[PDB]
Amino acid sequence: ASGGSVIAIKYKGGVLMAADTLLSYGSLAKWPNIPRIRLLGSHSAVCATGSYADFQMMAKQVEDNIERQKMYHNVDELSPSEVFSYLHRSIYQKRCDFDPCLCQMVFIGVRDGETFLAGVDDVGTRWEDDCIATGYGAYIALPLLRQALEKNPDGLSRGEAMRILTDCLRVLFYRECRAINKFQVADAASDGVRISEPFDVETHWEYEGYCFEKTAII
Amino acid sequence: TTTLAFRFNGGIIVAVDSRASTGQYIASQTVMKVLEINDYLLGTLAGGAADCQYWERVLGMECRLWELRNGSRITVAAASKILANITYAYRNHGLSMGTMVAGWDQFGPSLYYVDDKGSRVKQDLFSVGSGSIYAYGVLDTGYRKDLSVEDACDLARRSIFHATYRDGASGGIVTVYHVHEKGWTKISRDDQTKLYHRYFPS
Amino acid sequence: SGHDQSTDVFSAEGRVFQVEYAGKAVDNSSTAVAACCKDGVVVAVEKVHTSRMLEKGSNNRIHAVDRQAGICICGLLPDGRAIVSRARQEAENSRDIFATPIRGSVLANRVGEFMHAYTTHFAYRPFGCSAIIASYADDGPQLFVSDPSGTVAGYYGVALGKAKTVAKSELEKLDFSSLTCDEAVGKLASILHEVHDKQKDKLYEVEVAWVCDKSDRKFVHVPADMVP
Amino acid sequence: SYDRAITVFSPDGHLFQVEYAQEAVKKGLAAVGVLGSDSVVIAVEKKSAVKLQDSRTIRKIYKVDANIYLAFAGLSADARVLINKAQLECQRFSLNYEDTMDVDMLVRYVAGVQQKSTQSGGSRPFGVATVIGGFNEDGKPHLWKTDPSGMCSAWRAVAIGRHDQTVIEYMEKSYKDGMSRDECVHFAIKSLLEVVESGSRNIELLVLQYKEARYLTEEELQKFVVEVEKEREEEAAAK
Amino acid sequence: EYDRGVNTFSPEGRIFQIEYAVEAIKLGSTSLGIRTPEGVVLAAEKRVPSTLVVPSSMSKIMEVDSHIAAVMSGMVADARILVEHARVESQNHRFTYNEPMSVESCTLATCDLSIQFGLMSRPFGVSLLIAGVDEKGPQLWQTDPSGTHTRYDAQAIGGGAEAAQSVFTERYHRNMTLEEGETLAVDILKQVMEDQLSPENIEVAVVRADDGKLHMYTPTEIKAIMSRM
Amino acid sequence: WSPYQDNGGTTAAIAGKDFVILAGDTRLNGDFCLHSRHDQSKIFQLTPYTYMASNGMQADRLQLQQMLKYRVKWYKYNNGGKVPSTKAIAQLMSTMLYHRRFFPYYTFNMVVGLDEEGHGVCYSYDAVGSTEPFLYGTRGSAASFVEPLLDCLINRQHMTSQAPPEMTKEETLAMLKNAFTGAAERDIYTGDSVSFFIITKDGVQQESFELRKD
Amino acid sequence: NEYDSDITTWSPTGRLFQIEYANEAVNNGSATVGVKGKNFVVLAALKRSPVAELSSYQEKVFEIDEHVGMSISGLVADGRVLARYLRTECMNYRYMYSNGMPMNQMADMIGEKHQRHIQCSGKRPFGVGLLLAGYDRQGPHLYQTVPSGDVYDYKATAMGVRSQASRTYLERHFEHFSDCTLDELVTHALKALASATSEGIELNVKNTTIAIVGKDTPFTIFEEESARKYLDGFKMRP
Amino acid sequence: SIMAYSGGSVMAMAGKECFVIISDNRLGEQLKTISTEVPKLHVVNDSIVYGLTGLRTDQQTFANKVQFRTEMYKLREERDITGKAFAAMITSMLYEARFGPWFVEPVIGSIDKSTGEVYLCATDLIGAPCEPEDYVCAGTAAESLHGMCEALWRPGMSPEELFEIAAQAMLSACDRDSLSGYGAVAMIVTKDKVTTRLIKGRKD
Amino acid sequence: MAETAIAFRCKDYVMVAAAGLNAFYYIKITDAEDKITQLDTHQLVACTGENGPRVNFTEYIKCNLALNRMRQHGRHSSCESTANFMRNCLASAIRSREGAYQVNCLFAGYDTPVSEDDDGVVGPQLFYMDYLGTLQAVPYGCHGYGACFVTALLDRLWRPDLSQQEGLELMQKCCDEVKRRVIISNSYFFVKAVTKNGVEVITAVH
Ligand SMILES: O=C(Nc1ccc(F)c(-c2ccn3c(N4CCOCC4)cnc3n2)c1)N1CCCC1
Repeated sequence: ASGGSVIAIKYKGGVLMAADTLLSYGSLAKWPNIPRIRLLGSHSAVCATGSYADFQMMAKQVEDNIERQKMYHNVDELSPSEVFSYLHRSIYQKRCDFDPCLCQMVFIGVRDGETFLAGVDDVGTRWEDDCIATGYGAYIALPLLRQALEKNPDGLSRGEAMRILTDCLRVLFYRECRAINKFQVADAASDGVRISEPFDVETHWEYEGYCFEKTAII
Repeated sequence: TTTLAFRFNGGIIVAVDSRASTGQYIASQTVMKVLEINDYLLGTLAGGAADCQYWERVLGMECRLWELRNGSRITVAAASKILANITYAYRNHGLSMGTMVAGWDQFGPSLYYVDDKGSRVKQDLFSVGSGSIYAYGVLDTGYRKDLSVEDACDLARRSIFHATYRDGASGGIVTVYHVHEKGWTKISRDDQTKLYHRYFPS
Repeated sequence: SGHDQSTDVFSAEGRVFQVEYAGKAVDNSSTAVAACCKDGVVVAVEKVHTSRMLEKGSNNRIHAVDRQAGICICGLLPDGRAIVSRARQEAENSRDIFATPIRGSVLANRVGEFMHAYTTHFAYRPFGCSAIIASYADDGPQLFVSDPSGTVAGYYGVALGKAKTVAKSELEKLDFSSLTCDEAVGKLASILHEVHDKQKDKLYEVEVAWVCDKSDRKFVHVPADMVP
Repeated sequence: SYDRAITVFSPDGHLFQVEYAQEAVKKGLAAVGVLGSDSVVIAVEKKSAVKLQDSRTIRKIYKVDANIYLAFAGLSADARVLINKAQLECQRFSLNYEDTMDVDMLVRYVAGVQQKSTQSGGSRPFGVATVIGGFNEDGKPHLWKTDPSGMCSAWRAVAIGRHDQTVIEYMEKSYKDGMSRDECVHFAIKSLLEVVESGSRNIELLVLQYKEARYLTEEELQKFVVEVEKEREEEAAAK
Repeated sequence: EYDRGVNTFSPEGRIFQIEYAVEAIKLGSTSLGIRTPEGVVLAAEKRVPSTLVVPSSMSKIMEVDSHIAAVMSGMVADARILVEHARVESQNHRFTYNEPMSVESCTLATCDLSIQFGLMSRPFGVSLLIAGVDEKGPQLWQTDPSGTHTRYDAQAIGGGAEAAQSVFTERYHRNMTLEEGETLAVDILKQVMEDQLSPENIEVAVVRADDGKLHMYTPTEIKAIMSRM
Repeated sequence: WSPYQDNGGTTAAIAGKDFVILAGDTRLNGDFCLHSRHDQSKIFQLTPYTYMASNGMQADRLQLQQMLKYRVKWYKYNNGGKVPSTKAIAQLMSTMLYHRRFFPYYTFNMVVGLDEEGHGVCYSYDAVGSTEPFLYGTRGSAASFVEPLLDCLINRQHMTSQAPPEMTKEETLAMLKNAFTGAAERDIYTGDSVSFFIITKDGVQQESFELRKD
Repeated sequence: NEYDSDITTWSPTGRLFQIEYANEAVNNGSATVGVKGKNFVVLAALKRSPVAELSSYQEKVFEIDEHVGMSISGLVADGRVLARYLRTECMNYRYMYSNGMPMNQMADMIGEKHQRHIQCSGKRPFGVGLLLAGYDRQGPHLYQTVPSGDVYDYKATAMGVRSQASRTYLERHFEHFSDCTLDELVTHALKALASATSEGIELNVKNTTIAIVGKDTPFTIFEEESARKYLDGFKMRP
Repeated sequence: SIMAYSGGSVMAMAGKECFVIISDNRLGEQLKTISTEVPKLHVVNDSIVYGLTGLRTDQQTFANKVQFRTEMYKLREERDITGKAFAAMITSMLYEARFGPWFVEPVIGSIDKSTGEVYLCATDLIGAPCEPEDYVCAGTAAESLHGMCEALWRPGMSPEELFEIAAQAMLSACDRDSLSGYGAVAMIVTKDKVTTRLIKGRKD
Repeated sequence: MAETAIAFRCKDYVMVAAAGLNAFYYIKITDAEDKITQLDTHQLVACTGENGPRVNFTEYIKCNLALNRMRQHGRHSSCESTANFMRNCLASAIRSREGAYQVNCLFAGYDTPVSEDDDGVVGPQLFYMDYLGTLQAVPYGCHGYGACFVTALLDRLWRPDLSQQEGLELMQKCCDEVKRRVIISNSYFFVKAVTKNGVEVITAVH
């Protein structure tokens, strides 16, 4: 059971992360109603491309670590950065044991103003950026998200950041095979992370060049 | 790599090139391939530069611990054995390291070759590395026991030079050492292109 | 002389003197008091401060074991914290392995089994604390007390420490079918203020915690406004 | 396993268990070492010729390696275990470094093993003092003593076992530095005779020279003992 | 006795076995250190049991490395274990960091072995003065049986340690010449040690600040010190 | 599934008589895409005077960095506050890389800093810790471009002309700015920016510098 | 007393004597003092005072991480054992989370580690007291650890010999420490410490360590040139 | 094959109140013949004789291990081990090595001294006992021995008759095997007596 | 296989030859490395493989034999005993993590009566041993590429009753036949013999 692509982008005063609500089992689209974005404590969310099982285990290990530390010792909850640091070290330890967490997480968080967005690979590669994607999001969505950040160098508004996410989801739907047109968007702002009710995106299929007569081989 | 040592009446000459080459790309032209284990003992590194550097440095530590514990310098026999015991322990751990331990102990000059497979050969003459096949041709033809120290260094230096000229993996600076009763002295350190114009003036 | 040196040895009378002596450590400790209501459960413990210069929340005798459960330690605090650490290890095994909040009755028996283990072997000594386990898992509001022996018992209400006897007289005045957690915080704290020796232990505060419907069945310290 | 602390300090700073292992050595049969110019002589007393002990010759001076021989004093059983340990260490050393292990190297090993027994939980000390003689491969003669504490010192002449201190106080009066193979043997027997019974039959003695270990025959020996006991009569007349 | 365990405190807060291992050192031969800016001097009464002992063999001062020497007092056999460890750690440091181990780091590593007793039945009945030269300059450290390590300017351990501290109080200053330090080291050993002081009767060593190297003084060289006094 | 991934990028250092300039491009490339243009993980301060640059796999560079940071922290504690020399850290790096030679760090390291005498130095490593002190160094995707150029312009061994004076901090920086600009143009895995660190007795002075963004 | 030999033996009155005895190790240790203000914690420790022209040094104050350090009293060997543990644990934490171990969490770890030693027969209680001083998100923390495994979050405290005199001084002034500057805190830390000195001896750089940690200030130990700023111009007047 | 490396075949054969066990004499390394005087039979006691085929190292190691076990038995039990117990013991030892086996295929002939009932047991290398009424064989010539022994063997044969057909079997089968021959040592075990015979064969 | 070892046993000596060749790929490191290690006064082993195993094996046997003498108060173990000790050591190794010792041995010895009471074998003993741990008593035997050449030649010319002199002549023919026929240059053979008197190093034959 595999998650498809995840895409995330920083906006002025938060981070949006989006993901199809679909677990595939090879070619098969097994479950189109899976909440792939998971909240980690009060500030952070995480979503993974790749083994749902490895994600389920890692996400469990992380979310316990956060709640335990907070509840056992009268300390401030781990920051996004610190939760992500834990996730990264955990994943790298697994690749050093040749028992890898065979999934590429995207990780968002917001403590105060401090807005965190980062990716981590199966092998413990980690990178912060103003936009992250995993899966086909990296090949399809990133180019577009990066262009939207280059055009708006001061920073995106929530609306502009949502418009560009939505346009990236549309393309992922067209071009990623193992996708559905049902998404959720995590929005990390000051208050914390909200996950949207699942939505679809309008899709254009009626180009005159897609007509039966043109696309015919003979 | 090219790396040769030989025993003669004046003691032991050790001569080496300077090039670390991953077959095609020359990593370095300035690798020190004679490790100075103590004041009376020399290692040579050939093969895996890391493997030799690491295990000769360990050997150097065991040789120094020996001198502290027993209050006398280790013998070449024992030092060569320590290294042969390491390489034999690691014989199917894919070490790559051809080595010569050359020294002067209580029992006069001793030269030993020590392989990655735990081989430990005691002879009067060796060359080790990709350019051995070249060094040996010059070295075997010019080698006598009765050489002067001057003529023994000349032979060694020429033998390394002729390996550097022909082996792709061998080159750089032709360093020569002399092991004698008083220890070792670094005789000469000559660039092998300067040596070409010395040996073939035209 | 040899009958009482280790907890691995029964006396002729058939009792384990080292566990009785560990129990003496609790009966000489600061008074703790607790109440199990319909709404939830409440724990109040007097902390005798040795120094005027401690921070507020120093030597907290009450610790969250899980979301739904907390251990108040009457006795040697350090020993108590080893039990809290184990109670936690059990609470997190329940969630890790069985995907359920540990039930109060289960958590208590697990704490009792642990404390008992240390009464059986020559190499270890009995714990110097009675744990008061308050929980509000799926078995409802539960109050248990594991003592040094490992003997677990469920309570409606329970007093431990040097004012155990007098604090119990005052807990018997409460009706347990009727009272709410919001009343109890008041009455349990009031009891601890009443039974306290003013001339012996000048510096003290009353740490109260609960786990009730009010707190979202989450085991927390009660705010400072309710405490008096 | 059983790792109770057996060797422990007492109020006065004494390790009683090591002091008692040394009480075991004082009760043990006297052994003697004498270093010469070209010779090491080790002389030991035997319990004395009982008609029943096998006529076949058992040597009370044990061979650790070709170069190295040791006499001991104390518990026969414990000493056998040290000697088997030493014997193994000399061979473990030839395996790991082509060279034969020097006497001083082995002595330190044996003394280390004796120290470990005074600090290992679960074990009493070895109730054994040791006299280890031999020649390094270079040709230098070495005579060493190891006591149960695990402390080892090289000597010009040494005694262990019963009346060790009587023999040592006697030896350091008469001992001369450069000594012939014959003078060493003479001196060793003369020294042993200070404490051992007048009898010649109890003494058994080994003469180490570079690459040449030889025990004196009881014929060779009784010549030296007659020559020595007539010299001990000369010293009795003087006093 | 065995009634008190090894790991037992006294009512006055001292571990007994440690307090008794310290009583074992006051029986031992006197050793001492003098840290001078020119270098650090270790001296040691040998306390040879007999004339017949080869005095070189029972060496109270031991080379730990080119630049660090240890002098022991108390149980010699034990010290050999500690100094063996110092040597292994010193050479591991050289191996790993291509540099001489600091004297403090070498003291700390020697005291790492001295904590682990319950593995070992008892503490080491030895106190060690470890004197060397590193970047910090010439330094003198003392290890105890406890595992405590204390840097000193001058310190004496063993029999007349108490009588020698009295002489240091009077005579030691921080701007001594190595020559005066050697003179003092031997002047004390003469007063303190039971036997009459000979060139063979005592061991002297110095690590000189200038070359950073250890020299064990030969009997000839110790006579040269006694000659100027 | 390989445990190894090459995340590209080049590092280069050049020692002068009083300083090292250490430089490493900032692009972190994944498999057939690029993850970040702003990855600063390539260069890592160990001590005020000593930096490690590190190419190949990022995840291993990040582990190795922390493994060294904690060996260096231990050294501070065990050696009474004293920070280890560049030379000590260079041997430590050889030793730590070799201890992993049966599952090696996919990381081509340099250790770069001032030596005992204040003179700059670069230890370049292989996978398993073979190193030597040198006055320049390069590791990473464009090392094969930059190393010959540094040989040419510093050692001048095939030049009859008299060797230029010494090469100041600003000339040395300029030489590296040029070398990276070239590597960025021709190596497909080097680009975006170069972080320059200019280690001196006084302190590390660091400045970014833009490359071809493509 | 047949109950004071083993750690595993409760007395009949419900005391653990081997813990009460390990506590005496701390009370005979040399005095250290801790005071915490709004943004800073100041440890001040008495070292041993040079006898004539003859110095001793013994590491009694330890940096543990950027944001934490220690002052020990009692068995310095056991202080070193805790120092190593806390350093190891603080490194592990910072490796995992890329941020300093929170001080409340660290206080719990030492407590736990002490307790492992007060129950098993094989082990013995640590004969050392710590003054942990640290800074995190929740601000400055000063903990006094003790052999019993108890850990006291303190506004100010002293430890070691004649420390009841230091705690007396601190009790007069501790209410004003959240209002104090860093230089007033250090004055208070020293004025407290100087109450603990014997008969006629005064504080000075050669016989007093000072360590500070707080907001934007990593844990620093001042000896010699650094300490003189606080200690050259310091006198204790009634 | 590791089993065919050393060469050698063994065969045992039940008669009336007797058995014949017969090994060839060749020891090899593949096709080079090291010795022509290496019979593969071992005498546990009066009543039991076994052969080991397979890798010569393992024949020698396994035979030693068995000689240890059968001598220990003799001391502890204060009696000779019986054929059945000996065969059971040998399967136990071979199956102890199921994963990493001894390259040996033991052939055990035995006879109960009282009853006179014969027990043969061939075993594969992991202990699987094969306990037939007639004959067992193992080793390089085993395919060819099965043919000879099937043809020549009858039930109630006297020792002398039995020897002849076992010799003719072993020799004829060895003449069709590169890796076995140089004659044979046979051993005719009865209640009363144990004959041993060196048999003249080819030099081939 | 490169390095040929030859041995044969007559009435009153065992003769052992072994090729001097130590090689690295195709490079003769030396033509004169002594493969024939004396284990005791009357026992030796022509051992042939790479130097690493050959030495580590032979030294291990030699040291355990010497240790067994030290513990057995100078009692010289029989040849059957050390042959079996050696084969058990080789055989143990083929089922170890280390792997087999890749060494082929000819273990030669002269058993002398070790006391008045010794009823055991008197005279020369020769044991062929494969790397696997195959032990076989033989009158003669060979390891190496030259093995089968010399084995046939000895089948032809070996008698049990040859003189020490007829043995030198025969050992020369054997060595010469290896040089003539094996492509690996075995140009120098160390030849030793074990007699009642002990090991003697034969220099005539090479
Ligand atoms: O040559 C060796 N002995 C010996 C033993 C172990 C060895 F690892 C290597 C050896 C191995 C890789 N070598 C290289 N390589 C080749 C391939 O191209 C890149 C560079 C260069 N040099 C080398 N030498 C040499 N001997 C010759 C006769 C005496 C022993």
